[PDB]
Amino acid sequence: ASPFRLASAGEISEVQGILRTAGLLGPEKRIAYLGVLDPARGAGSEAEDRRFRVFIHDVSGARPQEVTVSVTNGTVISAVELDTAATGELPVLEEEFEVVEQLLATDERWLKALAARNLDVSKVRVAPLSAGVFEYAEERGRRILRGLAFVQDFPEDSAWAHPVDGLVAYVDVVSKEVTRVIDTGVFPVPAEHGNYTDPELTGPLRTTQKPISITQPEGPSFTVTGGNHIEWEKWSLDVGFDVREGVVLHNIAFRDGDRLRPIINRASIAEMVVPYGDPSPIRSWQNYFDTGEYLVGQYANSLELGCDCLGDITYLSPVISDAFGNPREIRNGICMHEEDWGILAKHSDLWSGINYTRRNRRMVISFFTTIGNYDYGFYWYLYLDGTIEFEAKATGVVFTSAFPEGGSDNISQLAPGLGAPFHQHIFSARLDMAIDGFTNRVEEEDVVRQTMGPGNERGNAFSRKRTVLTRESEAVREADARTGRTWIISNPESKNRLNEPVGYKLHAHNQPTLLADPGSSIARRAAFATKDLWVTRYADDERYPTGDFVNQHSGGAGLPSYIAQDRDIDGQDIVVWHTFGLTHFPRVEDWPIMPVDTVGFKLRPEGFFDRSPVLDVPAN
Amino acid sequence: ASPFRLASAGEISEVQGILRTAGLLGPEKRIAYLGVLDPARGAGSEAEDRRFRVFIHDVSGARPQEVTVSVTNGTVISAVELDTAATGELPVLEEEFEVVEQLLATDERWLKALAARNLDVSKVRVAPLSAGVFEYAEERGRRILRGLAFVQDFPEDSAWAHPVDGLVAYVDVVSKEVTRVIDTGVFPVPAEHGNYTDPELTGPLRTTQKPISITQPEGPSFTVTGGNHIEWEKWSLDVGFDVREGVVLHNIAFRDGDRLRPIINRASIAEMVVPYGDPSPIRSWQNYFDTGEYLVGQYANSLELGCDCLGDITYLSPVISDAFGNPREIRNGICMHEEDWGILAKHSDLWSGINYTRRNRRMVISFFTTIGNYDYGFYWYLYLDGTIEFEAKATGVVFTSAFPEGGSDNISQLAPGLGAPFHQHIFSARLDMAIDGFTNRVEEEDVVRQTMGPGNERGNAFSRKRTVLTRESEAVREADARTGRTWIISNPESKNRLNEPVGYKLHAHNQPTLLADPGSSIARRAAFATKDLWVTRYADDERYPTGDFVNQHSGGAGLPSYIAQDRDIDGQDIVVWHTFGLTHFPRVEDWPIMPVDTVGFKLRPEGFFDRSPVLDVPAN
Ligand SMILES: [Cu+2]
Ligand SMILES: [Cu+2]
Ligand code: NA
Ligand code: NA
Ligand code: NA
Ligand code: NA
Repeated sequence: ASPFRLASAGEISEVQGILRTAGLLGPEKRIAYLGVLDPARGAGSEAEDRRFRVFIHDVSGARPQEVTVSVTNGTVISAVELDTAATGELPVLEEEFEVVEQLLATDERWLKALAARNLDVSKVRVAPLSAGVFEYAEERGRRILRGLAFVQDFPEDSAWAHPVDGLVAYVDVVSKEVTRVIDTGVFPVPAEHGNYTDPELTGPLRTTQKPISITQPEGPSFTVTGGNHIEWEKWSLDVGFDVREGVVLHNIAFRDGDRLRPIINRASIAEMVVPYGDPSPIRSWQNYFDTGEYLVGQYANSLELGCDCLGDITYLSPVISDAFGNPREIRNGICMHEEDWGILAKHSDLWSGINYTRRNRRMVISFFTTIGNYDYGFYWYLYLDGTIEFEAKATGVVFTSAFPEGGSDNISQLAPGLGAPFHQHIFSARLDMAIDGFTNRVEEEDVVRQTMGPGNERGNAFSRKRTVLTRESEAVREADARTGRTWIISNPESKNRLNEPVGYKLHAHNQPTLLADPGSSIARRAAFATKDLWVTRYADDERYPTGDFVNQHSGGAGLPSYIAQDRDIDGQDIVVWHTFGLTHFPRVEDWPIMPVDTVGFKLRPEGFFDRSPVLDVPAN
Repeated sequence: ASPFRLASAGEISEVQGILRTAGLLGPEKRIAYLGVLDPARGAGSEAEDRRFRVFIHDVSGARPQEVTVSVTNGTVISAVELDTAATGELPVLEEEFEVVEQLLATDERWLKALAARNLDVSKVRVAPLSAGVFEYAEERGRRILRGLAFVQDFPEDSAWAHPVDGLVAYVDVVSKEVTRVIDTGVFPVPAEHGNYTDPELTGPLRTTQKPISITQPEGPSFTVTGGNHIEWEKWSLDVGFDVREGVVLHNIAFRDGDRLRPIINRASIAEMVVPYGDPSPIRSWQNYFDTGEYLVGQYANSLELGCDCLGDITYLSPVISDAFGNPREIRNGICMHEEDWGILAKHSDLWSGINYTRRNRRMVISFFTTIGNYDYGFYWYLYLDGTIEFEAKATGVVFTSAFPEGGSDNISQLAPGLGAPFHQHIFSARLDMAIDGFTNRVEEEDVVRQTMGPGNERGNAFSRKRTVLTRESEAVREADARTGRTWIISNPESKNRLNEPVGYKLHAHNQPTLLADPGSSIARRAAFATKDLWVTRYADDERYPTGDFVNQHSGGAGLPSYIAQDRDIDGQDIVVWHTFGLTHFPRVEDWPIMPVDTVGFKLRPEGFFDRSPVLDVPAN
């Protein structure tokens, strides 16, 4: 009955039938995106209307369409034709990936390049990558993928160990034309294999690891109702899944005595960009928008019990649409479990004689996605003490190149002749805030140093200052780790028992933001990534920091255009957008498969409660 | 047989007997510090000599002594009389704590102050705190403690809820004289209790938490030999314990194929300072050097199975000396166990068809200490992939004051009339490095942004730069989070298979350093805390960043004086000193007992291995 329930296979089948009967899903059409729309603000009328947003591609060259459908009423609400040279191309289709390798295999220029290098075309894998927007005028309004080549010596070989540098091709995947083949010179193909299951590389496996058994004899402490509604240790939330964003958290709230207190209305990772820092023309165009261009949810892994998720695991299996509108289940795509998290609070008091220890735990909601060579885990954590944390886990195989003789300022050497270009992995968290309700404001908090003098005669004092962000034009903020800068989201109309506004504090990791020149194509298309924090006024259509159609969009969409409205954000319905990321200079230890590295952020209560919220935790 | 073995009760009894027979341990003497000395450099002659360093206090006013004893040979090696006005006072003795409250109870000025506030002297607890060095000329060369008062309504009451503000006393604990009683005015004593086990405050305890059972059916994967030698998943180390520093890690090494490769010779937390930022004269002198003044090891907790340490736990019970030289066991003072740590590496490859997942684990070595109101956990972690991490966990009860009517720039309000002064918790990690041996160097690594132009026509390139620190005068470094600054410790004489020097990278949390005015007493006495990173040339006598005798030392001892030697550190035996800490603006949620907050650092391999060191981890 909940409007936030996961899409069902029956809903997706009805969307398919509605589109087909309306004449919108002929044999030349493909669904590039399908997802449920959230309830609009003011859904307190119970008049549920389950609506789906659909992007429809046409493989014959006709204009694509954006369509909204009401499953409840069985009708098409709107259908608009898209001019993609203006507003951007649709996301990349899984079926277009294989088109690239097949088309290049019959192109005389590609074959000539492979022949010069003595490579068998049957052994050459092509990584099909998004194109971006650069100097090529013929690409405007066409769907282009660019291809980089890797050699697979045998069917189980890791092709990533054998990059074919000096060679790139561009392909129009609708007209099935190879537009350009660029060959800048022959590099030796690195010869060492990278097969991390080969006993010749691993050596004998360790026999020293003894089992760690994690069980819950009475079952888990959380409950799941309505398919996706979670209650756990005073937390309440709904777990959504969207094919673009992946796991989305709705209606995060905390039961404080008799009141269910809202904290976050919607939390998601709304974009993620992987820009490469190698100036070689073979790779200087290379930027992945994993969320906006590829859709991270559709590549979610099925997670294996005991390997991917350890303990007493509860799975969700979300349903998405395939390119023809058939429902497809991602079996065991979302893991949920609780974890012991060490000591929560401890004190041994000499005067009272009381010794007190309590243990902490966290609730984990996670999924994993695989896009080509990289694998990313997305982890949301809820803690007993009111802390909310997100963590991204990056692993997989690093993207490779030749290592030039004489070295490089922009590429690490991993093995003889084998390089790995420098790059970043940058995320945007979209936090539709609802601290005790929707009237919220953001303050920037800096530590303040004080000079020795009158009123500070011993020179020990220090303080802090808070600056309210009042309008969108002043709400684009940078980190300052040296001044301990944090941001507080508070509700000026809701006070704790000390008559102070209730709030939550955002703690960033203060990692570098986008490093590219501000005049670059990627800085224009990923402007969100150039600043640590943005605050906007909520609006239904302002969903992604990069806009709706990221693929081959010329730039400026999303956050820079939203904030030009300069709206009031002082005690209003607001959205916080936090940029955070990893700057990756690959190390030898990252090869041939990379150990996990992590980045994230957290929010902690700041006078939200009237005292510690975990006094009622039992001794265990 | 190992020279790094823990001190035994028999060794400490022999030290006592050697001191007593030499005439150094009469009835007026107290042992303020006793610890084993590490082997000097070049102990490859097997000629073991177990030596102990002892600080001896005299309760009659005679000069204290520093004494070195050889248990092996049963002799006093040296005994030097100390001039404490010059080189500092000895650490505070546990038995001096109770002297303060008892002496004030019979002082007419103290009694007059308590009478004006209608407080029963029998209910007034006095926190005995270290004195520092300020404007009081009569304190030079005397052992002073300062006392702040709290009301205990009944024997099990938390006195911290009832600070008596406006009142402080100074006490000479040797002559048993109250030197000064300062009363700046009557503040109301906050009346709400802070008893976190009182059902009236906790409410009914939760019944919702189901058990999490963590067991190891075949026992743990590590072995313990010689009392304190650990082998675990290719790691090898010795776990030491010192009454001043607490847990010390020796001889950290990694078994890479057939070679035992050293990484860190000695790792410890060599100082920790808690400076308060309230300019009130009642508290503006307040700075704890928990390690150097109080000795954190002697207040280590006995850790309870299932509450403090969960899982298959192996305990060490270190032995220390009491003030008379009797051995005292800290039962179950050190926990050791391994923990599952999520996904180690994962990739699902489309081209090869191979799906691969491996799990991570870490080895945990931890202890907890309690000094007055604060409790601190010290955690060392070793990971499968070669990462070494330290984490400090801060909990306990915050130090309180009155909350002034009309507010404060330097104090948080926690409850009606109850304040908590701003403060920091700053740690110094001393890392005696031995990356593949003792010829090491430190490089500072910054991200380098590049401008769009020739050779970077698309403006996407970025790079990094490394600066070698060649002499001590240039090796005092500051964090720069915005440029991704890290430090690499490498061995220029040991190369990986790519002919690059092997190294480890230090990743800091980039939290603010000491905030006090640089002209303050605390900035002079805790100069280490004003900078993020120091590198010195190893020397036997350069043990602590604050010097040997921190209590009431006028300033400048330790790191600022060491680095004035300006020694060569480019490919030499070096020591890295890393400052890191928490800046604490107390929140309502910290009251009446504080949930854990954490800070730390980590070191990750950087071309130390020839490829990932965890390829031989089995599928589990
Ligand atoms: Cu990477
Ligand atoms: Cu604190
Ligand atoms: Na355009
Ligand atoms: Na909002
Ligand atoms: Na002095
Ligand atoms: Na060293």
